[PDB]
Amino acid sequence: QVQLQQSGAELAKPGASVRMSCKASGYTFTNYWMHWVKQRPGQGLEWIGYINPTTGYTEYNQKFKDKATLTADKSSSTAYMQLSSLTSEDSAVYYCARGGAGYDYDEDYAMDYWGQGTSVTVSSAKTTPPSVYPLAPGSAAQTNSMVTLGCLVKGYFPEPVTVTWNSGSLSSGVHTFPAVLQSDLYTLSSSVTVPSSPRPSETVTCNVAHPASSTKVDKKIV
Amino acid sequence: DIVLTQSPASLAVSLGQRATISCRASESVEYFGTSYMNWYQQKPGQPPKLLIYLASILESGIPARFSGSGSGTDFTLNIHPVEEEDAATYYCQQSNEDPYTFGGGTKLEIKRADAAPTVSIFPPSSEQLTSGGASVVCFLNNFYPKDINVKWKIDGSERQNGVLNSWTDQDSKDSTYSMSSTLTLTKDEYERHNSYTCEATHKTSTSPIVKSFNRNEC
Amino acid sequence: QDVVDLDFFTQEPLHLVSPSFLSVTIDANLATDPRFLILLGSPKLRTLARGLSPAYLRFGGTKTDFLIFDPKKE
Amino acid sequence: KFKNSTYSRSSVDVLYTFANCSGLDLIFGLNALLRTADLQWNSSNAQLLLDYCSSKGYNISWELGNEPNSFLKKADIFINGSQLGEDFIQLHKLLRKSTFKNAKLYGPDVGQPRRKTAKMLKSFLKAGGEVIDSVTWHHYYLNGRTATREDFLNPDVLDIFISSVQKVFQVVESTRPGKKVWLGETSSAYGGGAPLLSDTFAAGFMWLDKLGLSARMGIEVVMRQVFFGAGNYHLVDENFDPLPDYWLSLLFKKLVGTKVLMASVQGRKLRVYLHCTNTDNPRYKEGDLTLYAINLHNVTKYLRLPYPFSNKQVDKYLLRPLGPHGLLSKSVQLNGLTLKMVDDQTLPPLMEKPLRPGSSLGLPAFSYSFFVIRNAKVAACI
Ligand SMILES: *[C@@H]1O[C@H](CO[C@@H]2O[C@@H](C)[C@@H](O)[C@@H](O)[C@@H]2O)[C@@H](O)[C@H](O)[C@H]1NC(C)=O
Ligand SMILES: *[C@@H]1O[C@H](CO)[C@@H](O)[C@H](O)[C@H]1NC(C)=O
Ligand SMILES: *[C@@H]1O[C@H](CO)[C@@H](O)[C@H](O)[C@H]1NC(C)=O
Ligand SMILES: *[C@@H]1O[C@H](CO)[C@@H](O)[C@H](O)[C@H]1NC(C)=O
Repeated sequence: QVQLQQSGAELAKPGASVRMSCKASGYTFTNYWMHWVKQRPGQGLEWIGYINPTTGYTEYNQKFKDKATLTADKSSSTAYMQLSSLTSEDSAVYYCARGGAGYDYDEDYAMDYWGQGTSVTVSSAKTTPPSVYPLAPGSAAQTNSMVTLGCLVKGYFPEPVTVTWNSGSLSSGVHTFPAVLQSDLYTLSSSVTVPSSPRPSETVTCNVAHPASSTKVDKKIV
Repeated sequence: DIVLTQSPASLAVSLGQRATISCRASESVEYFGTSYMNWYQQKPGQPPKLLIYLASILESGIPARFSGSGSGTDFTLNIHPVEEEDAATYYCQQSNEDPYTFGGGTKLEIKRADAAPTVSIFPPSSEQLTSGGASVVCFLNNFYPKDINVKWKIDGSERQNGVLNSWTDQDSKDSTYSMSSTLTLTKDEYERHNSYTCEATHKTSTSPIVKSFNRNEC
Repeated sequence: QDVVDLDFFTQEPLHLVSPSFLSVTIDANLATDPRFLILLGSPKLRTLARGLSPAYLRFGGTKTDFLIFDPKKE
Repeated sequence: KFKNSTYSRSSVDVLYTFANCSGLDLIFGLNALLRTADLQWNSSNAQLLLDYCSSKGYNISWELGNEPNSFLKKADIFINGSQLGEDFIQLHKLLRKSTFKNAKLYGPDVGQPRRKTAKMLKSFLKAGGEVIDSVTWHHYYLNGRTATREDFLNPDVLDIFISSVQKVFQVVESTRPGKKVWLGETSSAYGGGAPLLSDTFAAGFMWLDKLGLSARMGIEVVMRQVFFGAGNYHLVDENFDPLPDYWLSLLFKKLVGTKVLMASVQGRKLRVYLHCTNTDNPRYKEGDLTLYAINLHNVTKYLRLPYPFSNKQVDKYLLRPLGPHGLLSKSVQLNGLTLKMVDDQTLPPLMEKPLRPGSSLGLPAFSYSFFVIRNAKVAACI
């Protein structure tokens, strides 16, 4: 369907630069204005600039003008944004929107469909794979009437991590907790409620994924 | 650079009742006779999505209950009734000129009935121990309101240094809050003790909810 | 097809444009060229310019608002 | 980016003499970013210039500021339309107290009508509209950096000019109805032009269409950016050699008269304009018509004139690029004859091709032509 897919999360170092992507699909790419919006980590939301892919009309935010370079690419229905002289101020989530039927400025009034956002992280602190630890009693008890088990992910950099419980199974009992920073590393944990009957005769294995280090880890709860 | 100021910054509203968010602006958001205001909805970990454009026009997929009014500089979002999903940060954005500005953001709590925390405590993993580090996890789930206090106890002595906490955003399904308290020790602090207690002080209980384990446990 | 019929309206003039309708500019920034005098002094250029008479010549551009007249400069 | 620069009496004499000697009427843009404490305009540097020009007996018209909608971006200073209007009033007072009290004043030289620009213009005209002789605005179709060949040939691109013009009139008719409206700076692509496009035969579709539309919609004067310069949207290149748009402009001047009429196809990619013929051309007489047409189709099209002009003697003036570079050529042919200045002081004659009376008018793929209808004896033209 109408759909913008942005690049993978980038863990670039200070003073350096990076190119974010935002492929569009489900509509004629060139007939719509693409805006770019910045979200400081849970601190609010702000517009950066829009660009028409046929004409070439760019208008930036005074604040972001010397930092941001919006470029289109007619050939491949793709859009880009370059970010230079990166500081911790630039560590944030960047969304790519849409919504302007036409080619002229006055034809954009609102942003219709949005991207998933790209987390950009700026510290030269190194990249470390997580350690996944299974959480149950020493041996889980069928006594536990709703069996609630956990998965602790400790000592990783950088964000993010993908946590699931039974290969995407076990939806709707999942409490995956916000990672809190430990000076140089991140750490999070999840837990899931299930009946008495599954634990004893059925395995429970939470599926962890850390793309930055390229690690997929399955951990059986015993 | 019309200044967008969003009157309530958070509001708890009761499921079924009407929620009324204000947005104000510097200057005026009206060219010819059309008022260029835009309302979005950032769900917790999700991108905003357009609700209402040009102050009073409901985008597609958007339920008939969200309703924009106002003009000039005074704009008002109105949800009626309030449902569980509606919990989010709501943003009002001006389209009236370049550059576009964005309001601060008004967050919506749902006033669910009080609920008691489903506390749980887990011992350090076999593997973690062998590595030289020990971490005791305590999950307090599905409570409301958001306010809560975890007091870690080690053989009856309160541990205040070495704990890491984390609250989830308001659940969109049951409208509850969850939390995860983790205490971390080196080896030779863990082996030193037997009982580890996770105590949780909530409005629901007269007196704290207590969950515990002894190191002598198989 | 390749067959095209036209309809004309010739009953009254719809607008009356200036004889100088088509006019031209010189970018203000050209005045920062050290050779400004040599360039605009070109007989070749003046022949071409004359071709476009009658017209306005607008001297302007972004540099308009960063140009300062100094009556002591030569 | 830009820092302040000084200019001299000498520079002023160079510019003036170039204009005077070429039979051109000079419009000089004054610096609007010279400001007092109260953010009013410091008229003083202007006063010095005016006195100098007055003392030389120079016949000059005036503007104040360029793209004021951009002052914030360019100089970190914001001047609202109101104040800019007040500043123009102050310039008007100075002009009326000068040796040339009947000098003309134009402004505000705003960019194309986005909402921000259209609010600045409206507020300017309310405040200062009484003292300007014409309203000036600027238009470009594209960004020079990104423009493509297909953009220069796309009727959907050409057509956006229309709504820009309409929007300007909507502002002016709400504030100063009947004030004349001028394109004060205009071309294909902003930021110095699009290379190998703004300087070629292909640039002509945009340029001729603009002229046609402008005249048809009520614009009185159109000022091409630039005549000569660093930008690729120049009519004359760095070696003082004319480019296809120059030749197109020269032909337009020779043939096209001031009274604007209307032509229309019965069917977007075939564009058609009609004026009285320039009667100052000794070859033609009162009552003759000049049609001009643009073919953006990928095949030749054949035009048939309506009664009573079906069987008139017609002179064709068909422009096509000299190969091999097709629409990206910097050389052009008129009726198969390459156009080149005879020498440094001498333009070539522009030679018609008389057609058979009663023949259809051929317009090849991706070309443009003028056609003079002789003995049209149209009453409106006399
Ligand atoms: C020529 O353009 C084609 C599109 O056709 C256009 O519409 C019809 C009605 C005719 O008027 C035709 O002249 C128009 O150009 C393209 O699909 C096609 O690929 C093109 N062919 C060539 C020779 O390039
Ligand atoms: C304008 O400039 C003049 C000369 O540079 C200066 O003396 C004057 O104080 C300025 N105007 C005001 C009122 O600031
Ligand atoms: C315009 O700007 C002046 C100062 O430059 C300020 O005093 C005035 O209030 C402004 N007017 C409006 C309403 O834009
Ligand atoms: C010169 O100025 C006077 C009035 O200021 C005007 O009447 C005359 O026509 C001007 N010359 C030109 C070439 O416009």
